[PDB]
Amino acid sequence: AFIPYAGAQFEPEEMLSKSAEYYQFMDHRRTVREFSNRAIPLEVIENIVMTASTAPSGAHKQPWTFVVVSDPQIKAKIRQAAEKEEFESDWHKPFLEIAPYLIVVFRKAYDVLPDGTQRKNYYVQESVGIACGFLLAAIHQAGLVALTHTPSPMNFLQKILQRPENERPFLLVPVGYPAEGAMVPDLQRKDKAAVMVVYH
Amino acid sequence: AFIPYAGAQFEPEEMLSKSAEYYQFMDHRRTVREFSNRAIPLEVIENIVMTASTAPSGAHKQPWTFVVVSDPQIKAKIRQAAEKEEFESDWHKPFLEIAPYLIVVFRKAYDVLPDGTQRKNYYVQESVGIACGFLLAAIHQAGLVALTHTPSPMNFLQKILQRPENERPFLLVPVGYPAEGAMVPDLQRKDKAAVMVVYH
Ligand SMILES: Cc1cc2nc3c(=O)[nH]c(=O)nc-3n(C[C@H](O)[C@H](O)[C@H](O)COP(=O)(O)O)c2cc1C
Ligand SMILES: Cc1cc2nc3c(=O)[nH]c(=O)nc-3n(C[C@H](O)[C@H](O)[C@H](O)COP(=O)(O)O)c2cc1C
Ligand SMILES: Oc1ccccc1I
Ligand SMILES: Oc1ccccc1I
Repeated sequence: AFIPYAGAQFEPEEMLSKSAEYYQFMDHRRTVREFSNRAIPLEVIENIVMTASTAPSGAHKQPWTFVVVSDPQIKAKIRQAAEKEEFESDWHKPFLEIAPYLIVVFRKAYDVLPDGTQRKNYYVQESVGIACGFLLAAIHQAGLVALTHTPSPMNFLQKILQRPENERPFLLVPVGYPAEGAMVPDLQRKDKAAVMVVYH
Repeated sequence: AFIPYAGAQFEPEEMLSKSAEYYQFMDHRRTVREFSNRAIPLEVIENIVMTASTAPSGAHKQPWTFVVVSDPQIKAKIRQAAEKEEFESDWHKPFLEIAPYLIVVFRKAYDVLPDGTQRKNYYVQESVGIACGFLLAAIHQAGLVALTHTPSPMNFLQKILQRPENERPFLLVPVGYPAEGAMVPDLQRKDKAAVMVVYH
């Protein structure tokens, strides 16, 4: 069954101002590595996660699980293992505990029917990446900051968060208010000519 | 060098209302497959693409190229090849020509220094996926619709858009106004319990 698209549309003059304003808003987003431990309602994080989940996906499978962690002992154990692994191979990661939430994104390679059998999901890495994009935009929209982080150590995260075999950690995202006078590196984003090619 | 983070922050009551409102906005987004050929200023698409490019990336490499195509003969040739390939293995794809723009996202596996040598990029599939997420959010923000589409035929796209070896097509995104009375399938997104797990 099909239903008519319910979408607001605008004149070109309004799309110009909205697209320009949104670009400027998003350009202020920076990865932050120093957090305040100021409390945030769980309802804010739920809104953000379910926004990420509105992302398109291959064959509408939504092949993702978002694990939200605010429990301080699980955060401490994840920090310990993260630090240990990065040492062996800065490796100081207090943000894994100071941030009030960790969002751990898992990808689902297949689904398991209630009858044991498996069904492949489609374009999973792309789909889940897109959803992480929506996650980060929603975080920014809410007035929070985040640290996009490698999902490591991968096996430890899978075990302590008790996720099944059809899933694997994809990204790790501390979220919170920034620390007062948090600093970021003075980076410059690529200009239009270095990222964009236009045919006519 | 480092510089202080310049970010607006809000009280919990305001983050609640903003995160809730943004969720509702984003939940209206739907993949649309029937476009109007109403004209859109190139400046809108540029704003959208450069918004996508504000995405975080592994080691700040921004390992992506956005190819914007409005040229009707290139669009016709891409349509022809897309349709041909999907036939052999609906396969009617008029959107590839009716949409005023196609954005073709390429991922960069490595960079090529001006001196011939190569340097690996890091977490490319994740980084580019995130950027595609920002792309789609910016499209929605502007009041447009899009069709997130497999990058196929992969080789044809690489050739007709003349991209170098360190790059590969990642996603194909028609963008425009929706057709009047465009229809979407009557799908339901997963509920919180099917996508989200909370520890304390
Ligand atoms: C897939 C991915 C993985 C990342 N992993 C880490 C990480 O492990 N540690 C870290 O400090 N930053 C990590 N980052 C953040 C980048 O270093 C950061 O995005 C980049 O320096 C650009 O800064 P910006 O996001 O403020 O523009 C990651 C980013 C992405 C997209
Ligand atoms: C990685 C990816 C690839 C997709 N490829 C196609 C495609 O090739 N053809 C198509 O008609 N839709 C494609 N889609 C769109 C999905 O079918 C659509 O997102 C899904 O049915 C959910 O609909 P919604 O985005 O309106 O929520 C793709 C989506 C993603 C994320
Ligand atoms: O999501 C999709 C819809 C139609 C054909 C392929 C995919 I993946
Ligand atoms: O982007 C990064 C920053 C620090 C360490 C690894 C990555 I990938």
